[PDB]
Amino acid sequence: NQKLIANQFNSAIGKIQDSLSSTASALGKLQDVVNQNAQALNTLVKQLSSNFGAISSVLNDILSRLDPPEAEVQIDRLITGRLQSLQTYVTQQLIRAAEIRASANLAATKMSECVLGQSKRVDFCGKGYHLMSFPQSAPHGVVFLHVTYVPAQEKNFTTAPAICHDGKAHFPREGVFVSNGTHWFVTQRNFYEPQIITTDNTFVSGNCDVVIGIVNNTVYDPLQPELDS
Amino acid sequence: VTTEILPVSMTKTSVDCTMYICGDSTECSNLLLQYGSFCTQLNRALTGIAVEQDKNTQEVFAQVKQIYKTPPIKDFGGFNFSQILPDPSKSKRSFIEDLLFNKVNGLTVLPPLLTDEMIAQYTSALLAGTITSGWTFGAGAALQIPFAMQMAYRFNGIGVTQNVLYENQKLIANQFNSAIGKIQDSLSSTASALGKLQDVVNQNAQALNTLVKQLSSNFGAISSVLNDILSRLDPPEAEVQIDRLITGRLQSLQTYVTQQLIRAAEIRASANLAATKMSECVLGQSKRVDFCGKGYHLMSFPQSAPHGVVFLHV
Amino acid sequence: TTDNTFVSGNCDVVIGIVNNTVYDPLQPELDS
Amino acid sequence: DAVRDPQTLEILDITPCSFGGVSVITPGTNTSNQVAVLYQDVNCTEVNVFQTRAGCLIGAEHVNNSYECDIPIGAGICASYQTSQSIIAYTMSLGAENSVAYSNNSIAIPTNFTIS
Ligand SMILES: *[C@@H]1O[C@H](CO)[C@@H](O[C@@H]2O[C@H](CO)[C@@H](O)[C@H](O)[C@H]2NC(C)=O)[C@H](O)[C@H]1NC(C)=O
Ligand SMILES: *[C@@H]1O[C@H](CO)[C@@H](O[C@@H]2O[C@H](CO)[C@@H](O)[C@H](O)[C@H]2NC(C)=O)[C@H](O)[C@H]1NC(C)=O
Ligand SMILES: *[C@@H]1O[C@H](CO)[C@@H](O[C@@H]2O[C@H](CO)[C@@H](O)[C@H](O)[C@H]2NC(C)=O)[C@H](O)[C@H]1NC(C)=O
Ligand SMILES: *[C@@H]1O[C@H](CO)[C@@H](O[C@@H]2O[C@H](CO)[C@@H](O)[C@H](O)[C@H]2NC(C)=O)[C@H](O)[C@H]1NC(C)=O
Ligand SMILES: *[C@@H]1O[C@H](CO)[C@@H](O)[C@H](O)[C@H]1NC(C)=O
Ligand SMILES: *[C@@H]1O[C@H](CO)[C@@H](O)[C@H](O)[C@H]1NC(C)=O
Ligand SMILES: *[C@@H]1O[C@H](CO)[C@@H](O)[C@H](O)[C@H]1NC(C)=O
Ligand SMILES: *[C@@H]1O[C@H](CO)[C@@H](O)[C@H](O)[C@H]1NC(C)=O
Ligand SMILES: *[C@@H]1O[C@H](CO)[C@@H](O)[C@H](O)[C@H]1NC(C)=O
Ligand SMILES: *[C@@H]1O[C@H](CO)[C@@H](O)[C@H](O)[C@H]1NC(C)=O
Ligand SMILES: *[C@@H]1O[C@H](CO)[C@@H](O)[C@H](O)[C@H]1NC(C)=O
Ligand SMILES: *[C@@H]1O[C@H](CO)[C@@H](O)[C@H](O)[C@H]1NC(C)=O
Repeated sequence: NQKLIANQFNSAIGKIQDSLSSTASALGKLQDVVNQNAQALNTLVKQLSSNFGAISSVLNDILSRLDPPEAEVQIDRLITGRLQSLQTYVTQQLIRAAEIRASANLAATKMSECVLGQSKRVDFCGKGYHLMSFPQSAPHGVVFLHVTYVPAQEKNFTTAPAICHDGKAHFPREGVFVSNGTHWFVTQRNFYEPQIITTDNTFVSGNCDVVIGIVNNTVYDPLQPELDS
Repeated sequence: VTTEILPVSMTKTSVDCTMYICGDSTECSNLLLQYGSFCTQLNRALTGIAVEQDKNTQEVFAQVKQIYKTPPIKDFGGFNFSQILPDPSKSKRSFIEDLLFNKVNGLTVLPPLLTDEMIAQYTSALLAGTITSGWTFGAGAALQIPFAMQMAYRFNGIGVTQNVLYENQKLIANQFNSAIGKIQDSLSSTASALGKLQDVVNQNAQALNTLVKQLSSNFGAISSVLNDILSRLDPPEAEVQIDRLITGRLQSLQTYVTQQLIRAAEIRASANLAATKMSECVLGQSKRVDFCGKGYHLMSFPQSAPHGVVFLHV
Repeated sequence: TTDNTFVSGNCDVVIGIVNNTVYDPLQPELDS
Repeated sequence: DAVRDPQTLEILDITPCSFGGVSVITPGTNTSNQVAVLYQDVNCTEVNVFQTRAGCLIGAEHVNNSYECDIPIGAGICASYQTSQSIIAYTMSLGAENSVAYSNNSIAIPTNFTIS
């Protein structure tokens, strides 16, 4: 399916372009960080206009109006208010920064395990089975494009844990025994592609009397025709 | 089967600073406004957290696209899941879930988007999937597979050949069923098992109780009661005593909000871990050591819990 | 050899496939 | 918490006078200028009226049909703009109902796939 896979991939890239394109909501997560920081700064500056119990929020109006015995008191009122505002701001920045600290650690982990190798972690690189990913540069952050394998059409098959042959129990080395209602095959779980059940696919361990759900079939030995010929 | 318990969310509290500091007082409000927009800043900080608490719940439990029902025939090859599956005769919660739930001024508390009933519904879908369609429903569409066949893959994934399961299927099913009974008895009369969820609830309650109790403090004022100041002193003196209470009460709110933001940050991280665990422990099998308890991980099942999630690791 | 590789599909559908000889350890044994 | 009345010797409990935040529930102004108002944590007797756990919702109609959540109110309730069009309130759905055809000898195996 190389031709099909390449075509599906190329289409998928065009789809993300259109999704990211005119609609900015896709990047709301980056926009939120920028907006929250801007609001914290705007609040801090606006607080300079507050009196905090003082006769005036303007330091120059206090200095040119009151003699030191009174001016100092009004100034202390503004110092306390403005200092508390800075302390609140810095604390808020430290906490928000802690969230970013954690997000950056996760983003770095994702690049190392999603881009510089393939993780087998579920929902780590989006939905589906992870194959590959590519990073993209982004304002104040990182954007990851996750390329995953997702099953589509499925078919209804009969199954069994083992095949009973000469009284011996044959189990798949890898995969599942399946039936189309007339004949038994063995195939890989993540992509139906039925194989003839042979001694080179299965292994023998235990017997037909101990396997629940075991069925009667014929296991093929590729060697016998060769010995006979 | 061992039990791992993680918190997911906090109580969605909200505080009206006017009612808290200057309840029913025009003169106090006029003074409170001289301090700028501190209330707006604090209200936004708490509102943002209340929103994040639903974000945390959503990330941990809403991990399916469809709600999958259990089969009408509970035949899983000898494996008895009746204690973790929801009881249809009841809120449709499991026997174990009921046992877990049974062990845990101008201010208000907002409801969650997802109530215990909605969490139980997500949990039901997750178990129905885990038991009858393996991990395929996590990756994408839910594809049916016999339970015993699913276990064969789970055992192969830890270095144990599939034939071992079948030779010992009766033994394994019996050990599993016993293990489920053991966790029921462990969780049962003793509440210490859920101390991690109880601690979150207790710490939040203490923060709220402290904030309210501080209203009775003078903070250098002649009286902690705003009405006693207003009816006793003329404005030239009353305003000073009011400012003393505003400063004290405002500092108390600032301390409270900061404390809530830091505690919420811990919960933020715990919710991320809990969500990671469900995705890698329930919707697939991780090979990570000590991730899903001790031993080699095969499977796990989530359970609904008050303010959090309980994972049963097999 | 046939013990290292597996057969699936054919030479007309594989891009970049090359011509070589795959060894079968069984044939010398049948002949001997 | 409660007071024993000086004349009747009866006891009456003290509740606060109802209060709560006021939220405006709206579709974007790009498609509609119709809004509903939610009075949080209060009774409709104190404030197309729907009384719910989260408060009193005035403006939107309540319906029996559940839908996937669009814009959440809380306590199991979400709102949306639907058929001509108006704001409605409903118990949220968590997704379409489905099931697994769990026969003890049946397996589903993918035959095709896509790369997304
Ligand atoms: C089930 O699989 C068997 C085995 O491949 C199918 O049987 C073959 O059918 C083709 C087409 O008629 C014949 O040319 C082959 O000779 C048959 N093989 C054998 C061993 O008889 C069978 O048709 C399949 N049935 C279904 C419903 O798919
Ligand atoms: C596979 O076929 C054999 C027969 O060739 C089955 O063996 C018989 O099983 C019945 C019970 O159903 C016994 O009463 C007979 O005495 C058995 N015959 C012999 C020679 O032992 C075997 O059970 C079948 N297995 C499966 C999975 O179908
Ligand atoms: C699954 O386990 C439960 C117990 O945890 C079984 O319920 C008991 O069933 C017996 C009859 O066999 C009754 O006498 C008990 O009173 C039941 N206990 C309770 C608490 O109801 C249940 O039958 C088992 N189901 C299967 C299929 O094994
Ligand atoms: C391997 O060698 C065979 C010849 O033994 C190649 O088959 C020929 O390919 C050419 C095209 O290059 C055709 O024009 C001939 O008609 C083919 N001959 C036969 C008998 O079919 C084959 O293409 C070679 N494959 C590779 C990968 O080199
Ligand atoms: C498989 O077939 C059964 C009937 O035998 C049907 O009920 C089930 O829905 C089918 N599975 C799928 C995925 O369609
Ligand atoms: C499936 O269940 C039926 C009972 O309805 C039983 O007779 C049959 O042997 C079971 N098959 C397997 C593989 O468990
Ligand atoms: C490599 O590219 C050349 C074109 O320059 C092409 O002829 C050749 O078949 C390609 N080989 C493979 C394996 O893609
Ligand atoms: C007070 O007097 C009224 C009659 O005027 C009587 O009904 C009521 O019970 C009395 N209350 C008490 C406590 O005696
Ligand atoms: C928003 O308004 C524009 C016209 O200004 C319209 O083209 C677009 O479809 C509207 N968006 C939605 C979701 O209706
Ligand atoms: C609202 O008030 C009515 C009485 O007028 C009462 O019956 C009802 O239960 C109250 N509902 C709520 C949510 O308080
Ligand atoms: C739901 O349907 C019932 C009748 O079955 C009706 O009495 C009730 O008023 C309906 N509720 C709504 C919101 O339409
Ligand atoms: C898978 O489906 C696509 C259509 O979406 C089709 O073009 C492709 O050939 C199919 N592949 C297989 C193996 O069926």
